[PDB]
Amino acid sequence: DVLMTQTPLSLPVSLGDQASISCRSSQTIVHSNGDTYLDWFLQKPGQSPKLLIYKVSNRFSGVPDRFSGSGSGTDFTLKISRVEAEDLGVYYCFQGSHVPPTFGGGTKLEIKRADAAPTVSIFPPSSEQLTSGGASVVCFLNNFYPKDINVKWKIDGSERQNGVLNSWTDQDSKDSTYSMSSTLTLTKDEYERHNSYTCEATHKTSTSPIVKSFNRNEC
Amino acid sequence: EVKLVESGGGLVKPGGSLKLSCAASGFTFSNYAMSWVRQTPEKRLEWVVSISSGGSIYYLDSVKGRFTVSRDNARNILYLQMTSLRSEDTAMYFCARVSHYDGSRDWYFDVWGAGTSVTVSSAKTTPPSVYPLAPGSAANSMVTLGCLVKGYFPEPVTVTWNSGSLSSGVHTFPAVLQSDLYTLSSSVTVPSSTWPSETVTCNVAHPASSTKVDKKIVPRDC
Ligand SMILES: CCNC(=O)N(CCCN(C)C)[P@](=O)(Cc1ccc(NC(=O)C(F)(F)F)cc1)O[C@H](c1ccc([N+](=O)[O-])cc1)[C@@H](CO)NC(=O)C(Cl)Cl
Repeated sequence: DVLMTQTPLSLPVSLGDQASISCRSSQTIVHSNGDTYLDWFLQKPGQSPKLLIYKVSNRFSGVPDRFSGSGSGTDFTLKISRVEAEDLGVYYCFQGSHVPPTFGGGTKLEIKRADAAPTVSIFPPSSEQLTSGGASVVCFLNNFYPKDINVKWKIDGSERQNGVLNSWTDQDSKDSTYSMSSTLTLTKDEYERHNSYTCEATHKTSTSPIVKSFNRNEC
Repeated sequence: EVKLVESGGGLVKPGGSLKLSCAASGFTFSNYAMSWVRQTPEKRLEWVVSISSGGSIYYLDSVKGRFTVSRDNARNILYLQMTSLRSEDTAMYFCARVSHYDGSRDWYFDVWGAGTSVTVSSAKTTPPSVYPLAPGSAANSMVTLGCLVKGYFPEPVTVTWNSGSLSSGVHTFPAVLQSDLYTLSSSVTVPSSTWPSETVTCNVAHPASSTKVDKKIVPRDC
């Protein structure tokens, strides 16, 4: 099939800024009839995609002139001359020239804001969960920016990823930050076998990891 | 009145079948090609099928021999009959009008429906276990508390704090599928001067199982 590659995956912008999203196809998008069916869609949260530009440069009805499309053959570009609040969402290019029509992976237009270190909280397993034979240690990493963060769990100085569930929130419409939850689930047996549980976060805001630890012996 | 409305989505076990419908209004349905497009949980968009105004049919290779598209031009309804469903067929299915008629030099998706959710899973409805998350009390101006909503199915679950009276400083994380069951967590941050003094409770609702749990977050040593 024709692979549509979009770059970047996430694009941080400030309102008023100009923005460009690239879409490249693995093969020519020119159809046998001579036309290029390269379209661009914008999808906002909880909404269906909406057409913005069709056949490379034609703006669809009701789309503001701030949106422009260009390119040829295998390289296309979506340009937003001035980003408004209502432009935030995921942009997708699409080629409908060859069967099967394919979509690019999407480009998230996000709000750029100052770097913020995560506020990390760690929670020991509740007494109620232990009763059912389970043990989940929870780590919340809240209000940080940018979204790129690596969290590692260490049990008595040794890394463990098995049994870990990670989830990220979308950008907060209030402070434009991101938040993350990381849950390490072990059997009650395993949990009472170790003493130190560490949630370790690597974020560009610090040269050393942000560490929050819970030592059972200190309870 | 140009609108597309999909229906028929829901839960089905792998190998099962389901029929989606897409009702069209506001335009002469018969003069346009129509298409079904799906969006995976990972948000990847994938074209499934296109049926032209003249009836020419084009399928994504992976659904060929499993899906059957059809249209009723009298009732302005587009159907998608899915059979031999796989886990990877789990997605939000959108019908879309294609601005094309047989022989036209233009074609593009100009109108989309709201979508209908399809979930292919062997899992059965399972109420959640709700656990309070409180800091070790022996361990700042603000305190973060939370609730862990573990091992439920299917989506969704709703989480509020103090029956909604506590809306600021709350983060509810998207559910993550683990071993066929979903787990979700929620955190709430409040001034240290209010907790434990004031009570904080998380309310969890899971409609699928009529579950409504209120879990008070009480201080405790670990
Ligand atoms: C074997 C028969 N040959 C063909 O089929 N084609 C010629 C292939 C030539 N190469 C092998 C060199 P093809 O290009 C294949 C094709 C099909 C769908 C789409 N896109 C979408 O479906 C959407 F998702 F992008 F919209 C893109 C290409 O058909 C075109 C087409 C476009 C749109 C629709 N529609 O919307 O339903 C139907 C058909 C067009 C000829 O052009 N046909 C017609 O108008 C006939 Cl008279 Cl109906």
